[PDB]
Amino acid sequence: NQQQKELVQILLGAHTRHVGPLFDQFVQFRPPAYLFMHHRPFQPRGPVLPLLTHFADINTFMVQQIIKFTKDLPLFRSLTMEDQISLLKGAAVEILHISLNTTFCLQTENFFCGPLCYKMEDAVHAGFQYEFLESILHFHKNLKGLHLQEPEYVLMAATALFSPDRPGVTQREEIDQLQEEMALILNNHIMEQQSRLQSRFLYAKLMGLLADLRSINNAYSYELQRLEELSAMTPLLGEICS
Amino acid sequence: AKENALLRYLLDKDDTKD
Amino acid sequence: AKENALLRYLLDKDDT
Amino acid sequence: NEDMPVERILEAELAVEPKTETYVEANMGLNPSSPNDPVTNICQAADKQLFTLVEWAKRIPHFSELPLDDQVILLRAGWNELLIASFSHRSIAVKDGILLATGLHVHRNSAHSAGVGAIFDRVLTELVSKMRDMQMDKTELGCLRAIVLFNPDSKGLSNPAEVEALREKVYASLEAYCKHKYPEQPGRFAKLLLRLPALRSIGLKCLEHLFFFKLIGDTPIDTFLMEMLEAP
Ligand SMILES: Clc1cnc(Oc2ccc(Oc3ncc(Cl)cc3Cl)cc2)c(Cl)c1
Ligand SMILES: CC1=C(/C=C/C(C)=C\C=C\C(C)=C\C(=O)O)C(C)(C)CCC1
Repeated sequence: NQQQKELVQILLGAHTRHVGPLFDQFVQFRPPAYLFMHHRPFQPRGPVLPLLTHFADINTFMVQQIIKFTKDLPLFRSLTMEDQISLLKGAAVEILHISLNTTFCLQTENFFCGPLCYKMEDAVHAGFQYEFLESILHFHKNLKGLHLQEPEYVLMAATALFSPDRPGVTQREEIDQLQEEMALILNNHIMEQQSRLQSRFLYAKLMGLLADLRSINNAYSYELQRLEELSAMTPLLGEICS
Repeated sequence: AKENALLRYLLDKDDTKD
Repeated sequence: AKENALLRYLLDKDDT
Repeated sequence: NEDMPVERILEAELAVEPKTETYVEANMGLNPSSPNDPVTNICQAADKQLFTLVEWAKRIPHFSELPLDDQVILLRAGWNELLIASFSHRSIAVKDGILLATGLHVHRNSAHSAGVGAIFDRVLTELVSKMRDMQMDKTELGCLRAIVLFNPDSKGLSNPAEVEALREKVYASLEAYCKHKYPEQPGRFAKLLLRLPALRSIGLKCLEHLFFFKLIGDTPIDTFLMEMLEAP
């Protein structure tokens, strides 16, 4: 209706102000020189520590940017403090990918954040599991195929943020309302923007994707352990999914 | 959940960092 | 794959 | 009809309800030797329905036409979500609990004492309690499960595209059925899909507990359930 166009307006702003530009800022976190190129090769013995360290640094940065993001959402900060924790711990990573996706390029399957170009190799070389990374490249290729708009991206993010099944919550009924409200708006925005991008079941697909994020997130908490160093390097990410 | 303190620190603390 | 066959097996005769 | 005849899906659901008898030996005395471990009972049930699950899939239009490899892949991929969604919808009737295909019941406390509360409690509110509210029918149930079944992203698939397309057809057939059978409910289709994400987490947590119970020995898990729990 009207109050909706207002909510979306609120979100869109909070987003464009706190996360939209988080990618350009990755150069602040000691990115290994190669990352500035679009064609390597790299040293088979080249210290991986720096790269891993970078991955942990950009993520911490992205999670704290994502928080500042949620703080600009009255509907959010209007919840129990412990409730905000459970929703953050439950969707910070999920929101991260939905937002990171805007830098993903299909022709190359690379992530382009400012002067940097993150390839899949980098992650494997950094130490993460191939299977895991592969599930991530999948999410991004999918989501990027749907050719979403800025309003739909943030709308999809907020639908993930306000999720009742997220462990640790209490005002489930209270939060559930936010989600169902969040979904309606998301669908409405879609419908009121018919064919010629269609893929019609666009809303049916994002629900799929929100499910795939679930799995992907469920994997983070797993990777952190299998990598010692990381945990210590980034406490925040360790808190979020632990 | 008792744990989660970095988070709490983060939610409130007024942003501008300092 | 020499494992995960009972599934396969059951997927080859629901006619009967 | 339209490749994904909503008419055939509801039949596939009605062929393996079970329907009758399955709940006469559990809710009418029995159990050779003994069975009081909620986890074990749940595990014997899951093994039981793992067979009916094969029957089911086969009746879902076009499933059987897929390469043998693909069927095995898809069923390995979503057997737990498919199974959960089904028993959760069968439980719409029971109070604080679920009704296992064997006829036995399991309540909130029993799961807790079994140390599997929480995942059991969210099943109750994110699935059962939610299906009850909007009264989703066996046709919608079957459509969601079908959607769940046709996942292009499973690895090893011979034709991701085919699987993709079939899934989009269930989307078409379901949206239709909804706009029709429920015109006064504009967003029903979307409300139905909202379950997917929650069904995923629950799926994931159930596999975790399952793998834990497998390593610890005890609480025996019949074959088939054992053949689905060998790390994908
Ligand atoms: Cl800009 C950009 C950012 N990340 C990328 O890749 C990854 C790498 C690891 C990962 O999982 C994890 N990542 C970080 C931490 Cl600290 C922990 C895990 Cl499990 C998730 C995504 C790519 Cl390709 C580009
Ligand atoms: C939900 C749940 C679990 C997993 C169940 C699975 C993977 C399948 C169940 C199938 C049934 C019960 C089918 C039917 O009877 O129709 C475990 C055991 C970890 C403990 C309690 C909660």
